[PDB]
Amino acid sequence: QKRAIYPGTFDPITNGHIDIVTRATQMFDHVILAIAASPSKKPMFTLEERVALAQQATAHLGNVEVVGFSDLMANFARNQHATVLIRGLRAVADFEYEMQLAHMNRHLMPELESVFLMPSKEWSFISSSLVKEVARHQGDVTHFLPENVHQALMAKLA
Amino acid sequence: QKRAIYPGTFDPITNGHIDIVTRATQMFDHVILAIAASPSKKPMFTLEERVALAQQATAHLGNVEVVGFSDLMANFARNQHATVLIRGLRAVADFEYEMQLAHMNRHLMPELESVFLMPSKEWSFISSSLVKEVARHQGDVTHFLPENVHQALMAKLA
Amino acid sequence: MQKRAIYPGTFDPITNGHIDIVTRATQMFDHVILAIAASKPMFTLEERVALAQQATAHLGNVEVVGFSDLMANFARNQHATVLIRGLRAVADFEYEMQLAHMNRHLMPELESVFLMPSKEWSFISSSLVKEVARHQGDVTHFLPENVHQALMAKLAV
Amino acid sequence: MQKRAIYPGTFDPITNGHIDIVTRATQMFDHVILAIAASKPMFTLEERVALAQQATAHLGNVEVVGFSDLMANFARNQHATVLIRGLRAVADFEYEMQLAHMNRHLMPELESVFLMPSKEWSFISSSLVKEVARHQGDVTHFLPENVHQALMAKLAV
Amino acid sequence: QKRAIYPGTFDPITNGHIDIVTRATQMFDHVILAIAASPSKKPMFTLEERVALAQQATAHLGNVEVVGFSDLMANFARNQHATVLIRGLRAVADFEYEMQLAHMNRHLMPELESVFLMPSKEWSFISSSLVKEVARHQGDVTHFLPENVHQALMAKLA
Amino acid sequence: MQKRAIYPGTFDPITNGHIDIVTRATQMFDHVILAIAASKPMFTLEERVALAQQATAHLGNVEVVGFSDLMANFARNQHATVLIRGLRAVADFEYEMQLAHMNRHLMPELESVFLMPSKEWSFISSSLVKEVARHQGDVTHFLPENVHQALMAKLAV
Ligand SMILES: COc1ccc2[nH]c(C)cc2c1
Ligand SMILES: COc1ccc2[nH]c(C)cc2c1
Ligand SMILES: COc1ccc2[nH]c(C)cc2c1
Ligand SMILES: COc1ccc2[nH]c(C)cc2c1
Ligand SMILES: COc1ccc2[nH]c(C)cc2c1
Ligand SMILES: COc1ccc2[nH]c(C)cc2c1
Repeated sequence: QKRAIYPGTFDPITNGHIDIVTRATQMFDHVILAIAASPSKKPMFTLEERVALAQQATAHLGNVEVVGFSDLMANFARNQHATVLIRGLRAVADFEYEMQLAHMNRHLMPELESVFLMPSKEWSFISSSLVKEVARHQGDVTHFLPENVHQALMAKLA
Repeated sequence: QKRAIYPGTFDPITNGHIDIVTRATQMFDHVILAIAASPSKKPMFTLEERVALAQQATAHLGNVEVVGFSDLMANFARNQHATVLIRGLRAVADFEYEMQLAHMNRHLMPELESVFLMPSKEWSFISSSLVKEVARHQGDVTHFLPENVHQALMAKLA
Repeated sequence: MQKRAIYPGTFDPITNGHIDIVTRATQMFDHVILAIAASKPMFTLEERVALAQQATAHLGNVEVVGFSDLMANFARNQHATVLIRGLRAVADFEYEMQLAHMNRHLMPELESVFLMPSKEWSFISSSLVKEVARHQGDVTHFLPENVHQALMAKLAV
Repeated sequence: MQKRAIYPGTFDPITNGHIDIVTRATQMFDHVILAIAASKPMFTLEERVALAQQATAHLGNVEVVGFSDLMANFARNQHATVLIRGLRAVADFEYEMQLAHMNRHLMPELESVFLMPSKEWSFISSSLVKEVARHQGDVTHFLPENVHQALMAKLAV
Repeated sequence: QKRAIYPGTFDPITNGHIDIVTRATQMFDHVILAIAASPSKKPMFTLEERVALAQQATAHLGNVEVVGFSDLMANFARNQHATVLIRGLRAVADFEYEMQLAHMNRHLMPELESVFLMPSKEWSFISSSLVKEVARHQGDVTHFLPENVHQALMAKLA
Repeated sequence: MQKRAIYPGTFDPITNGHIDIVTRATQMFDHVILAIAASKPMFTLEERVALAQQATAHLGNVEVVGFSDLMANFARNQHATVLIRGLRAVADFEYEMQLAHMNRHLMPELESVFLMPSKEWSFISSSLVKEVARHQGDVTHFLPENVHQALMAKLAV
């Protein structure tokens, strides 16, 4: 049983995130989608909201477990008995900061291997931040979000 | 009549912005310099201030129209009957975020073509943020701003 | 208000990415010159011109021409005031900025405009397509039908 | 749950950076094929395979094989569903993203996975090592002992 | 007597900073480690705290002088009679912003030459921000900080 | 307190960007060696040295020398403790970081220092200048007078 963790702020989870976690489940026996509380980022949705949205959005994937956490990433991964940490790679600025995080996590937990997946071309130019920005100005983001997430984002901004 | 829109926060408009809008007017019949309210960015100048500064700074360009807006970019462009969106390209981090915005705008308004211009070497290393930072510490920024803007920035910080 | 734009490249061979860019250019400017450089291409200049002409024949305001001068020199003699460049990724951007500053030095009245291809074509180039096809990979999706036929014939011999 | 992964490259010659990557891969996947491309290398394909075999003999689930097809074609015929790529810096990232989208077009069932080397090996490549050694620089730290011996012999003649 | 200035926010000073300033002292007769007040960055440590930490962390380097400042960088460098400004280069996003700052400083003080040093591989993936983030979640950062700084960071977060 | 710095490159030919960098170096360090690598240049090593000498003769503390060893080996034998590199754009930065870590491995006592050229020269290189000039573009602004004369003569034949 190979266990992988897919951590992030997921504020909110997008179709880009869904693509990454789906490809993770095709590679590893069990995938933990781990939502960081991230108070420093002032998330639009609470951790409880983000967990519920991701749970509904991944219910069709049998080997996904959605969990919220505030611990240090490396500690949470060890405590989940994960040996693989999944991250999606979008742009150069993401890549460089991801290298930093990966080298720090390797110092904290050497047996946790960071692996990067590339999203579909369809999602390679979207982010949670960009979708929220469009929605803040009432633009149509139905294409970029799971149905349940779109409703919740519309409701939140209403 | 080809109509182009040059959107941005313009907080405040710099000589780099003046260079871009000038080259836009040499290419398209009518250029709308569109100032986004951008409350999330906490602009130093109000939208009304930024519009007045840009109006004075572009008065010598006959086919520039300065307008403020809070709508979604794509909607404002459609409502202005613009089919070209101008953006200046400065650095790598700008380029990647501009690609995101352009692909999102293309989803929202497919007939709005995003085109990028390269500023003069003189302005390729300045930004509104950098000029404000120098001025906050009382450094001489006369070279980087239109006369009216420099006065207003000096007055604002006084 | 009648702008002449030039879209230069080697187009060895022209891809759907090039077709995307030139199509966007024709919706923006009155006349677009698709300019094919004479200089070790897989296809000859005459082949590259003929392929590009057939692939753009449906665009009424495209003119396909070959050139061997410095691009700026040809643009000047063609009375172009707009230079079309497609931007795919960071790597192009950095090299295109260099070329844009050189071209502005050589011909100040030629404005470089950077267009963005569809996500569908943002990761391809003529060189990658040729390499994949040379090594028995499927590139049908990335090329006009006429180019695909010509590429298969070229690789068969 | 028994994943077959392929780690392709020219490995001319295999470095400690490659050893780092393939070692990480073997801790993640059941079987890893270290696939050496036939195509102007300093070492012949037979030399490169023998060097890589000796340098990975301690890894029980590594299989070193040569191939001359398109990488995706070989991966398909090997029933690999995971493609291992090492990421050193921004420059690789940009080119690897291109290749990853092409490989997904060619073989959708092959997932590209990017691994990160130790800081120790993040700035080296086979080409840089060869260039330094060719010009009388010390590269002992960057190579397996067997490769170091073979490189010295090659440069002596 | 060649005088160099190594400016930054140093919130807090890391082993990466120590590496850079050490290599600066091997190249120039006198190095001023200059700590910017940086109120816009909301530093975790006060300027007085950051100065004291850096002073203790560099006490073994005889030709380092630690000073705090709120002036414009170029003015402070001129007033220190420095003709070399040291900056460490970590990642692409740093590099581009450093080019901006260097070209602005060259406009403000042409005789102040900006020079960039590359940190050891050991520190090329750490930053003050990343260390603080790990420590906020109680992760072990002993490896990345001078002893006195680690204690102060532990105490601050306690 | 008497630092010896080396500024290595191919300088084929030396440009105003190189002159900018070496001038900045001489204002920082006591002695600067402009080191020209022997290795398919447009100008011979003897031409490149003579061109660089004339273009820097006004700088009293510059020494122009040719070398064929590994750059680090030559720097060691010259008792240089400072390595001068010019940084133009992101692309250089990424490759220079690689080289800097290799050079630190080869000669730990050689510190790499990166200088920034004027905005005027931030987009040029010897290769771009040669390519533009080869294709009948004006490069007078980017070169010392003596180099411009020599480049015209070289391209005439
Ligand atoms: C739970 O939230 C976080 C947020 C940022 C984080 N960075 C690292 C290294 C661990 C971590 C955990
Ligand atoms: C008027 O202000 C804005 C600010 C950011 C924006 N992003 C997009 C896609 C549209 C928009 C409008
Ligand atoms: C960016 O400007 C240029 C300069 C020279 C060029 N040659 C070709 C074939 C395309 C091109 C574009
Ligand atoms: C990223 O995918 C590829 C494609 C072709 C390839 N050839 C070799 C030798 C390695 C490789 C990797
Ligand atoms: C003392 O603090 C600062 C902070 C940012 C700064 N930028 C520039 C150009 C000078 C300066 C000084
Ligand atoms: C960055 O370090 C190096 C290494 C080898 C080098 N060769 C030449 C001609 C310049 C140079 C610089």
